[PDB]
Amino acid sequence: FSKIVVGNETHKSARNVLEGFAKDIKGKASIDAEKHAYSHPCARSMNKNLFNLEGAVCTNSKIKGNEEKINGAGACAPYRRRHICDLNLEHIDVHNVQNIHDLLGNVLVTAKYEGESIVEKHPNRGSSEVCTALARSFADIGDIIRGKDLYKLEARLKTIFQNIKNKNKSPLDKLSLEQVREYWWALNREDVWKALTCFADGSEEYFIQSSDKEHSFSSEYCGHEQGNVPTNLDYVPQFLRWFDEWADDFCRIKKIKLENVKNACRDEKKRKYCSLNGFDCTQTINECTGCLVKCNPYEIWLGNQREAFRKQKEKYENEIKTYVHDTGISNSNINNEYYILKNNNYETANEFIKLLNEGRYCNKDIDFTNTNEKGTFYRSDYCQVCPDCGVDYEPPGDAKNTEINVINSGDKEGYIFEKLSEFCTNENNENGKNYEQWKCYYDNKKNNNKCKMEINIANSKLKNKITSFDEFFDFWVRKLLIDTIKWETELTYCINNTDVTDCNKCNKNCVCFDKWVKQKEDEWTNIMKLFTNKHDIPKKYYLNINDLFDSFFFQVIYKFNEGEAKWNELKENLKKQIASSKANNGTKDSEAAIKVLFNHIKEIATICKDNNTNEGCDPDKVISVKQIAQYYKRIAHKQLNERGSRSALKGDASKGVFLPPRRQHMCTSNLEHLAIHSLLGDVLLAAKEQANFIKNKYKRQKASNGFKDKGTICRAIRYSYADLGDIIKGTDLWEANPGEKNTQRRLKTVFGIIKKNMPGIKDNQKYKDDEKNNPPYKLLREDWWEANRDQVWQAMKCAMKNGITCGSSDHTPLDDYIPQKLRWLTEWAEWYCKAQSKEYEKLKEKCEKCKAACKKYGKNIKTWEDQWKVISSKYKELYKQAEIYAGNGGPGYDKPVVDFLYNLYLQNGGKKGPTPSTVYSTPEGYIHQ
Repeated sequence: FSKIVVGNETHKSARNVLEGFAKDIKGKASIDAEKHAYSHPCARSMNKNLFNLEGAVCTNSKIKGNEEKINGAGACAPYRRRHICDLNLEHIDVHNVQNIHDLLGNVLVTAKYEGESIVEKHPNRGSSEVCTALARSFADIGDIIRGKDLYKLEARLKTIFQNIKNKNKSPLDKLSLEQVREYWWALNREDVWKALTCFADGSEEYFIQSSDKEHSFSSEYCGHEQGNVPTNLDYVPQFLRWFDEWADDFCRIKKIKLENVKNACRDEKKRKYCSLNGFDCTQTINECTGCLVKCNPYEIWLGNQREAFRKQKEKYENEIKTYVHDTGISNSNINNEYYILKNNNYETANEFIKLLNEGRYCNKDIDFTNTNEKGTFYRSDYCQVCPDCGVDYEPPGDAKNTEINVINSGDKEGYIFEKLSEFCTNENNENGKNYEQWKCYYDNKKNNNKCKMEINIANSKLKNKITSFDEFFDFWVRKLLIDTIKWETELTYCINNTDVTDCNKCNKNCVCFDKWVKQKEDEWTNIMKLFTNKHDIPKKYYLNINDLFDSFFFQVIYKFNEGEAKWNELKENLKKQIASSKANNGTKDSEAAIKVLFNHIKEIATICKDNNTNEGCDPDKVISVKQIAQYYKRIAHKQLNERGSRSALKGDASKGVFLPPRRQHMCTSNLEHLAIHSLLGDVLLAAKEQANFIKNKYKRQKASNGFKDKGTICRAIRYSYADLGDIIKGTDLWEANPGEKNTQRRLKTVFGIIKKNMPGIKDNQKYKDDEKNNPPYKLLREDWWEANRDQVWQAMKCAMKNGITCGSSDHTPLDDYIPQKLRWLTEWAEWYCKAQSKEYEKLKEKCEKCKAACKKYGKNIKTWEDQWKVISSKYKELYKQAEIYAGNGGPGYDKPVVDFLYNLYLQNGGKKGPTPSTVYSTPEGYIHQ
């Protein structure tokens, strides 16, 4: 080795300035810590190298210190952080670690293995890059140890340090726990460093760019044999270091991906001049698919990095306010060992970014302050549509001459929602910029098939466009595949449990998506109207293009390994159908592949909307019971994706305590009237019948004279739906009833049958608890419901479509997630209010005779109030149980009710304790909003 590589021609060198500034705090830390001088892991990433071309992780569930707020507080973790050989740290027990040397044993061992992993995986040497990575790792090791790591072990480590602190009070009795941890680290930095650098070439030296003229180098093997740690990064706040490491990954990856794109799109040799969408421009009038295959994930990757960058930039400013202005409390329960850089004028994110720009890999066409058009974020000049030049029709009589409505998403930038705009905003702008109206003169006897634009709303500056129908079709399909990926990819954020606060942005995005899906289904139908007269599409317009769909999209499925198993299921379903075509050139294969793609995208739109309902959006402040229900639903969704498969459990019916008065009249006779399919059939039947029963109960009470309150009927339908789901799940309150018992008897019978007969679930260890569940088959039934609950709701609203509508025209109520005891308390309170109102008016309508009526009134009201007192008492006890668990961190730190109330409590002001009374601390908590 002993070579000179990895560029780095210029200075500024943010790593080195931050590494240097830290020397003064290091010196301080060294002295005060001395005052107290007295006192396989890689298996998880064994096959992962450090330089894989992946973006940063901006996930709130993994990274601490990212406010659930919209558009800010980012601290996106680097690839390396995610792959640290820390399984041996996870296995640290409080019981086992007693001594300061026990901590060192575990840390030093981890450092030796981490060291080997980092150096062995690097195709480098001849540069400081390998030891730079070790220094970055060293600092994260210290952050983990010290409890300052943004990325249950932390609690164990704190417990261990508390035990050390408590066992050896002197001299540590003068210290906070944080000081004890910091000093332990400071005292042993050298041993940890030496362990980390054990695996190194002699030619490797840790290097600091103190200035463009002053160059400081460590001893042979990056200081392994040196009397000091050559690096001060551990002191550098993790947020700052992550921002710097992030820039190196961005710099490096962008350059690699960009070179791959350039080869894919343009080459003077052989006159290759490809467009963004996979077309050969200025060609003679196949190969350019490769341009599309690489531009698509490239643009997406840059968009994700753009967001990561911007969110971190905002966090920088927030950190500055916290420690630079330092007003009032200013988040005092933290130890950053002083911002310091305030006096080096790094109060402005832009000053910091200029410093950061000269990282290892951007140090030479990247400018991180260039937020203008065509900045580092903008996609290659090559990833654009060629404007009809590189280096311009007549109806066959009455032969299927039809005009199709076309929504053209266009090509501009990422963020499909904003791109669509108008379309997403409303139906009023369907005749807007993205609307195209095409008249396709398509014959099945002649090949003189052309499509013309009737109107241009985005093409108004262009000559009227006329194109061949087969190309038209190709374009339409090509865009559907591209748009599919972009919608699905961008909405991945919304699908995967977006905490509890970002409702308005996803609600708007999910609704646009579904409108878009319906629009595409209609476009598909309108295209098929030209061919369904025969159901034999001439080969020119049949497959040939849809066939080549696997030329792209499939070639990107493995790249976008974000959907994991779900994308594997899609690929398999489409693969089977396309394989049919490959084996047989013609056979209704095209239509089938498109139907598969639509069923997939429709399912996502349903899932998206259902996890972002209108009732879950915001109207200490009061948080609605519906917002917590949305939370539990998001959990159920995630659990199903991990446990089983929606495709495995979703059926198709075309193929197969004081009890509320509504429940007292619920139908269990649907059973008296593809095991999952047979079950779905029986359920949908019950759903429609009960909805019809309720309508009739209140049809007789629809005289529009004191009967104008639509809420009675809406609520009855929603409560019935929720109770039905609980029956299906098999988790209810109503026992000792033959109707209910027979229902549960058959329900446990069918699910056992489902487990044994149906595929996939036939043999999953995940589900091999049903025979020992309480109730039996609880797990499978809950997942079945999660998979089939929308179909059930749809049946009920269909039954009621010609009656009084119930809230929103779309989405499904979250009421099946709200625990039944809480649903019944709410219902009874409303029932009592109505019952009491009726007695009141009779009394007022009714001198001695009114006094007698008053006594009768009081008896009826009292009866209802006493029943209420009993249930409200139970509420209070379950609420207190939630406080009891919360005071110890929560459950494991009516129980589902308790679990529900626990999360509601915390959202409304309670705190996860190792008297914050709020709105839901009382049974009356639903009254004053």
